[PDB]
Amino acid sequence: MGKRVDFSARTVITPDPNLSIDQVGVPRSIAANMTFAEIVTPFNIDRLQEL
Amino acid sequence: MNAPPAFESFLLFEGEKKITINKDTKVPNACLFTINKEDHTLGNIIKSQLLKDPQVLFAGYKVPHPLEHKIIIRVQTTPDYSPQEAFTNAITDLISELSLLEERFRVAIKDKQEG
Amino acid sequence: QPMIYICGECHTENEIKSRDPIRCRECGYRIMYKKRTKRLVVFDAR
Amino acid sequence: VIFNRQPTLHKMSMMGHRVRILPWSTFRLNLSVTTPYNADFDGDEMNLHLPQSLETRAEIQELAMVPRMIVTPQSNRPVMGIVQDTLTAVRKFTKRDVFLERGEVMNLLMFLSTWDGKVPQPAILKPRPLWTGKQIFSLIIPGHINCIRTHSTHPDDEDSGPYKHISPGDTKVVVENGELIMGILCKKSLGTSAGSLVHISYLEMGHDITRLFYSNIQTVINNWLLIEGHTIGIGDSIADSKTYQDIQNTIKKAKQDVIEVIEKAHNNELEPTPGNTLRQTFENQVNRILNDARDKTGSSAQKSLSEYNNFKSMVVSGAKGSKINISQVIAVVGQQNVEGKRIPFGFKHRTLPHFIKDDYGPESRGFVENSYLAGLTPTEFFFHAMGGREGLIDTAVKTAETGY
Amino acid sequence: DEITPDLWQEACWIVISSYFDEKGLVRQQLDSFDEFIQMSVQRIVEDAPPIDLQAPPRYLLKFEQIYLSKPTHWERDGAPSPMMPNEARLRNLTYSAPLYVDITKTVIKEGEEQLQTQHQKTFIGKIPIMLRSTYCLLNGLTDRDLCELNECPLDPGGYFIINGSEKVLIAQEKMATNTVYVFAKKDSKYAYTGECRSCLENSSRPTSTIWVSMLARGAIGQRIVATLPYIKQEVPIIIVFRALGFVSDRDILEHIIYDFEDPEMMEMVKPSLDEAFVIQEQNVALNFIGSRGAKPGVTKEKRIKYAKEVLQKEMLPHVGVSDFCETKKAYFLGYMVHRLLLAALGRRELDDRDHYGNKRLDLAGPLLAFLFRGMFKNLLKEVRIYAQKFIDRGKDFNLELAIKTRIISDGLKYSLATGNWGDQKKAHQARAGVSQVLNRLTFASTLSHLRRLNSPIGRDGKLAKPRQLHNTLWGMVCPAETPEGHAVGLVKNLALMAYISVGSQPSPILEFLEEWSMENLEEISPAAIADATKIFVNGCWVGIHKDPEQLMNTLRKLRRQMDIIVSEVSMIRDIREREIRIYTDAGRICRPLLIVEKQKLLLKKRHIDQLKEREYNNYSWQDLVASGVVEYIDTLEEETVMLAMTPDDLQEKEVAYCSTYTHCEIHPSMILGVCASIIPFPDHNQSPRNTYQSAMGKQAMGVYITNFHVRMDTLAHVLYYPQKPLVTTRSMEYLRFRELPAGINSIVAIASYTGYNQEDSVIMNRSAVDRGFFRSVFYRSYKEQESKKGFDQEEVFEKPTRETCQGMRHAIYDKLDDDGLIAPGVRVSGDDVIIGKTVTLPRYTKRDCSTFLRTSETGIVDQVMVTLNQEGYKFCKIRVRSVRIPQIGDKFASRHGQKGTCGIQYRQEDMPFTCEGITPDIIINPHAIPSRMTIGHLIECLQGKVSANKGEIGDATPFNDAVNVQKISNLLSDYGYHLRGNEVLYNGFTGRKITSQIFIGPTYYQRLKHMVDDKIHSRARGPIQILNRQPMEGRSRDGGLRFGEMERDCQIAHGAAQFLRERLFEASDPYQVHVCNLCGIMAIANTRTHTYECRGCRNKTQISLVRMPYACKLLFQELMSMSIAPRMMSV
Amino acid sequence: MIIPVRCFTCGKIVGNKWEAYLGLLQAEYTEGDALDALGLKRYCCRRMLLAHVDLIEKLLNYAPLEK
Amino acid sequence: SSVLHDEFIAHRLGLIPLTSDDIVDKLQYSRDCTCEEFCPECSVEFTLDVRCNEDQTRHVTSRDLISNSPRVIPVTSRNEQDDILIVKLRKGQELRLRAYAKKGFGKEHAKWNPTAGVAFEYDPDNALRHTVYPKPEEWPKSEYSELDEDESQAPYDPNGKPERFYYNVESCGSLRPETIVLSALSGLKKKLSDLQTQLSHEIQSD
RNA sequence: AUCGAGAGGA
Ligand SMILES: [Mg+2]
Ligand SMILES: [Zn+2]
Ligand SMILES: [Zn+2]
Ligand SMILES: [Zn+2]
Ligand SMILES: [Zn+2]
Repeated sequence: MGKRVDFSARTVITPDPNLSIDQVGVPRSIAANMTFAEIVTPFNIDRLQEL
Repeated sequence: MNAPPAFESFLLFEGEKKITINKDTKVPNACLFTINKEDHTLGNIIKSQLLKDPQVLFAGYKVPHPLEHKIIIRVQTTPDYSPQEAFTNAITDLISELSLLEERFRVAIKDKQEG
Repeated sequence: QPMIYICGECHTENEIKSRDPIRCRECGYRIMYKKRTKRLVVFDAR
Repeated sequence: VIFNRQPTLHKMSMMGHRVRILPWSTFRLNLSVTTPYNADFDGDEMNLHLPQSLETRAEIQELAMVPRMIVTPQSNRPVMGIVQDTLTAVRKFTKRDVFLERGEVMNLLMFLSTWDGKVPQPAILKPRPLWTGKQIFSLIIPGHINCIRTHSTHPDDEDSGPYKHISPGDTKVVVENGELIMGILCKKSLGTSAGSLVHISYLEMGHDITRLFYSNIQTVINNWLLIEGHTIGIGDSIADSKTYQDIQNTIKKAKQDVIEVIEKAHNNELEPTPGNTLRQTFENQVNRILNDARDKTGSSAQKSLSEYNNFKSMVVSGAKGSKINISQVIAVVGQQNVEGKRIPFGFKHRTLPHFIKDDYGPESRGFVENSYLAGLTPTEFFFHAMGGREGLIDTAVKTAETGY
Repeated sequence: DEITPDLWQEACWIVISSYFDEKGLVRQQLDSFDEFIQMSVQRIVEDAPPIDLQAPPRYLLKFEQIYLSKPTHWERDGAPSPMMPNEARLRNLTYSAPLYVDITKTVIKEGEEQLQTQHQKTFIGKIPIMLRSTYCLLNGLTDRDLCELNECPLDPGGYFIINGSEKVLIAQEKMATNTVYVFAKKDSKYAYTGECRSCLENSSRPTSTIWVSMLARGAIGQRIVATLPYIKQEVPIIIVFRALGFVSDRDILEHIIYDFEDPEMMEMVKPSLDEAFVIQEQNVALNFIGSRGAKPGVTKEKRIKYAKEVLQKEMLPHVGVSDFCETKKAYFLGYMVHRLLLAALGRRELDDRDHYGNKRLDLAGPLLAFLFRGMFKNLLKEVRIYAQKFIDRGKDFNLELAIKTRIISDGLKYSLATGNWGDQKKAHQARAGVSQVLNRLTFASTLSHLRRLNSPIGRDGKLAKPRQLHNTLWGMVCPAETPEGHAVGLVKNLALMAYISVGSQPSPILEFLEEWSMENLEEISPAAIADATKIFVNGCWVGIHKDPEQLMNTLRKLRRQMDIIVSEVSMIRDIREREIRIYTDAGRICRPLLIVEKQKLLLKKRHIDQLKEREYNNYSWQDLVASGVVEYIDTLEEETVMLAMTPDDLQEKEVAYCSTYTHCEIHPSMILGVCASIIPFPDHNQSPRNTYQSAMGKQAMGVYITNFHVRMDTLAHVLYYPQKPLVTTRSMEYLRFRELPAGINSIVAIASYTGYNQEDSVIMNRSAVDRGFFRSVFYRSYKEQESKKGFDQEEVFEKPTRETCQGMRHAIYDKLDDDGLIAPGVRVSGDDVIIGKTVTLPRYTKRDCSTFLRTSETGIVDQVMVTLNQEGYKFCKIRVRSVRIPQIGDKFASRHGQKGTCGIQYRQEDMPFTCEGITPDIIINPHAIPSRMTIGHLIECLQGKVSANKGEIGDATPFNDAVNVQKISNLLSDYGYHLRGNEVLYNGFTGRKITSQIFIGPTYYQRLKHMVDDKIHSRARGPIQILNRQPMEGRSRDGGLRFGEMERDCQIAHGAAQFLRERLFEASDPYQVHVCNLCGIMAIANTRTHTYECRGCRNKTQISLVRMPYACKLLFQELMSMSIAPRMMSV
Repeated sequence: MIIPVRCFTCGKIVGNKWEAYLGLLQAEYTEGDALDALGLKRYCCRRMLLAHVDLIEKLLNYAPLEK
Repeated sequence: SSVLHDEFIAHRLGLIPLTSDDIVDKLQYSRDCTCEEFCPECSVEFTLDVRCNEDQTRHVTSRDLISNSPRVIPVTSRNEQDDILIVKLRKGQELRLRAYAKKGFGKEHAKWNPTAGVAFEYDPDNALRHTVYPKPEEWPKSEYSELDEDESQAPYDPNGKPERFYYNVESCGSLRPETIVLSALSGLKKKLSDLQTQLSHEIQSD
């Protein structure tokens, strides 16, 4: 019913008046640790090769 | 862990432009100047000098995020004038004002030390 | 190679090899400290 | 990403957010979206979950995104509203005597995302061009929504007499065609209640426009508050000598009243009321006297406040605090209760060894006749600690039963 | 002669300082341990019975004397050397001293062939020693001597060092013993129950509880019963009285009812008599008791013997366990019945379970005594078996080999090391939470942990009554300091002048009462008890008296003269009920108070004069107590005391409140504890705020101890620039907060500036932080040891190599030396190696077992220590040093519950500034004040502005009428500032004035241990658990975050089924099984050869692949383990 | 543990004033007059000198690691 | 061997002001220097070598910071105010280090901030009403005020603008206060000149 | 590494 999961992060929260309500400000280390598996296509072949 | 180096507020990254001009399409004769690695120190003076130009209809600036190190200055002028020309004249006027202020402060210091 | 240690009680510089009980030769004290490395560590005065 | 805070009580405790990468090592949140999470920044931590497929990403983007989460099905009202600084500041900003200069107005218009680039005609053209705070909030307000509200300080006998549509106090919020025609905005107009501007924006305009409305209120109002400023200090906790004398006279009269009731009970001149024993009737009379004293002193303190008082500012806007807090800071802290009754005789017929036996007076049984600025006496301090311990125990013991 | 009011604030605090010069803050711990070593161990050894063993020759083996030497340590060569506590901390030794016992073995065979052989100083065990106790090597040492030994002179002691770990014994609350308590349970068969947990003076058995209850109404009337120990059936009280030799009903009611003119008591006891008339003689009553027992002897003889033994030993041991005590036991049981009837008749109040006069604090001494009794009994048992197996062969034996000293040593060591208070075998019946690891995060945390009390009611219990702040905690327990989590009200803290009594023998008091006109209980006739006053001593009714008033006067005079009655003896006269209860036992929390004459203090000005020159004429606190000017009053004697809050209460007033006071407070601020005594103006805050600060002063950074350079603590935070508060209370002078402060005075502005301080957050000055503002250093110690446990496998510190080591990570080992240990001064990043350890195998003949850094730390090695542990293999400790500069997300707090994280940091040009260019160090939001009502924060800010402008330290002592806000404002207006602490500030970005004048000034802020860098964590396909293939738990394990049941429910409400499946299936534990389409049970798949078959159905074609969580496969297999057939049917 | 170099607020140097401050205090100056003699006029720098606890003097009571 | 760890000493050395009057304009930023890590054109070498052999505590002060450049020295060491205290040493303790000083400003770190307070004020009498005192009588008068004591604030000036700004620039020691002001004006003017150069490139590139 | 206990945070 509940379990531990991958691709999760946790840290202290902080105010930021300059984010929209639907935005979350994320550290670069959390974002560098966490990844999203994006499928390659001719639409994104160049960008994904760059990455 | 996540602390940016303190020089990133002042130093331009390679391939990053100091200033970028983008035409504002909402109203005519308006431009957005995105200036990188500057802050309220130049934004406030440039804005306030632009407000002294009667051919300037709008002059404002913002630091979109304090953790980021750029400013955006929006300038709208009258149709016979240009926001780029207004921005240039504002910088020229600020430079002349500061040169005069520096020379007069040198004179005042000389008077104070002498008598 | 020598790995000279300092005594916690007598502050004596004495060499001790591996597979040797940790004993100061001057007073027999059982707690020893390593000396500061010779490597070059740099500090930004910030 | 899904952004979550524990305990995850309702569906608004896990909402979808768009990632914005920023320098330091904390999760940075907008301040309106803190009320749904029940989150404050006193060391709270939150969990970020990254969906790992286009299908889950589309699911979260079309179901759980924060703008889609503005109105809750629990109570058919907004779940997030305008909050502390932005609410105190929008209250101060939409007052009738807020006049902005040309440079200030341009500074604020820099922070409107939904601005058409047209400077509005100032409300005052001569002797000097001045815009009003309502005139700029009208630019913040989206679409052509129409809304009627009333500021918290709206007198109840104003809608009957004349001046109903021209309010002397600038209460009676009226937004027409997306312009704040009149009124001071506050919790009642921008909070999480039903029929507020944020609710009507979400119902008439979409969730995207409402998202921008939240963001624009926050940015514009915070950058104006950089000019106006908001604070609080000792001067806001102080009252004039007349108010202090009135409060002390009220407390002295109340203590004499309680002494009279005690003397009546001691002489058997007190007869019980239906449905209660004599002890309970005496307790009811004493508690009524002391509650009356507390309310009268609180009213005295409240009327003593100026328009510049920052407690009154935050209470009026609804940003934080209540009139009882002002009364306790200025007038009197009041009766301390343990299990809904006065301080019990924990010693033998005594609340403390500093009192005589069988002393049902107000100070013996836990009436704090001082304010927080005046400072509590040692017995008032201990009784107040007892009353506060009751709240701590309640907070720490209700959680297991409610969660189960 | 009299101390006038204008001098009082000095005099009282002078008195208070003298107290803390005499006692300290951990006096209860040291006195408890000292009494345990001086008295309790000897009493336990002597109270054990001599073990008489014989086949013939016989041996008694009587233990007669104990000797506890100083703490020593035995090396492998065996040389005893004096061991210092710091050496114990560094080497992971146990700071214990050897206990030797004198044994006397006399041979007695026949023919008067007697000869005694005495073994002087037989090593019986090792006892861990509390630091700074009398038997500690740091006892009586000067500060220079302690510094010579690398000890902090401010270290209070009061703790043990077990295996290098500092362990502190928490005082445990318990109901007092030998006292009758009449309660009434609403949901029970009994209307009223009078219990008495009885325990003999020198403990040898547990508390034997006896109950005397009344059956709830609905045969004819209310029957009184008695639930005796070791008997599983209620017994009528009349049966018990007859079993004690009182058969006549007149005698029984003489013992129960002392006033025969009272028919109410009579008719309420009559049902019990009517129920017991068939039994009318002692032997029959004893037979009835034995029959109702759980071991009913078939023959009435052994039934009667068992009943005799129960009624003589288990029933009311405190009254006396010898024979011929039936009269005293009958009188006491009659008193229990009398108390029950008084409660049932409404003539007495039910006793309050929460009254601290009814409680006792089980301190280090009496707790170690419980352990020592159990352990010495086990030791004597083992000696009995060992000696028996030898004398059965008819030959002598060596007691030195009979005494296996590991019982006492390992028992005390284990119990103090783990906290499980009891035998190691009974690890579940044992009660944990005793003996916790001493908190060394800040000096306040250490002091509070050493003054910590515990109510073992159980955190699971949701009844608020034991958690409530009782009235009787006044002066004994801090009203504020308590954890706000699940242990609200259960974990408590001593008030500053609170002293837990250590215990004393009632012998001199009883002897004086004998010499005085008291009449013993066996010599009187019951008819005298009516008008006379009972006298109880430690719960035992010892006699009666005729003039209780002048008896109390005599006893109070005796105690105030330091005569036969010692200071800690409590003497309560209940007047309405004529008892006089005297208590000398341990665990009674009490506090000192100023005695009051007719309406005057006995503390004259001469005492203050002699106290002022305390350092010359050696006139101390004890001379103040001996002068009869001060008195220790316990919670139970406070009920009979009339206190004056201040000597101003003793003034004659227009309407006198009392005019008959008996005592006075030394100062009311002493009701607070260690951490609440740091709050300035706590009487101007809401009490929850004071509790939250009392909890948060313990996470504040500072200098936790002066000798931190030599300690190898696992975690330690030291602030670069600790400051004493500008605004302080007069109690911190004794907490030593001025010598080891835990914060910095920050120019704080309460303002709304940019919105980055909203909702309990702060804006800090980046320029101040650059200048060392709230900078700290974090010290982390790693321990390692190379074990040569056997020739099969041995570990060793040596620089590993890629060619010989097998489990060698890709991280580089170049930072290590040939000894395998990194050197100090080497900068080490996350995942780096600090100790190169290799273990011999049964990548050949040695595997890598190196110690890495705790990941994502990035410190510098502070120092490396090498020594030998107790058994004597090489042992290393490496302290790594990491500078923590405050940043966004770090938690800060004032002393008023005002906590918050750093929202953003602005440079000095970006912060708002006053006309004189002062920028705030911190900006906090005004919205944190109104709901919280932390007016103490504002008054402290204003007082701090005055203090900084005046060059003084503000006095924020709680109850001080010489300091109010108007005085502080008038003072501040003299320094050219707005009297209310406001200033015109300018916007740092634009330089324009802020329309609203901001409230700014110095406030003492604290940096708390909770830094964001120790909390930030992320995961993307890391390690998984072995049992269920799900992410690990924790940052340290690189674990994943729990998507719990409530998250599942939230996403169900959202309707996000694919996200729910991603979180609960695909991001946790994806798995595949092969199922038989016929029986639905997991089949056998062989994907390499592609052969799938179900052994059950004997098919190999109808198999199906099923994608299920691994936890669900594990569940189904654990169900098949239970003979359940969960058949996953795919059709 | 040791007197800071700069004032945290303004950045004025206070590191060279601790010893002079102590010498003025033993010269029977009041703390306020001593702070006035050293030229600490802003209450931030007065905070720095007035609230400082010289812990280094206690850390120097322990013998060093090497003789 | 001192009781303060290495980063403590380093941080403490960074905050010692060094006389920068004529040398700061000549030195280059190490970013701009075409040398290796260091050279005399972009940096100044300091050496410190102290050992407490005597029985009294040795005060390692800024006077012990020995420089290779005579022009760039600790301010207190310049030829009264005592020397800044780096660390106190006990007999047998020793501190030997080698520092390099660089060119920077307060945006990067407060140690490169030359000011010990910048008092800035305008409109001492609240004539523009940029502040709104709830009780103007309660507030003290500015040192630059020109009002009789009965008058609390100046009459409101509707046509007024902020002019006449009052400054008190206090120097930490590195630069002279007038050198701070002159260098500030020059630096602001060069910021604007560089901005105008980049502006011209952006305008002409379009 | 596991298990337990304890201390904490929200
Ligand atoms: Mg929180
Ligand atoms: Zn040695
Ligand atoms: Zn099958
Ligand atoms: Zn300063
Ligand atoms: Zn160079």
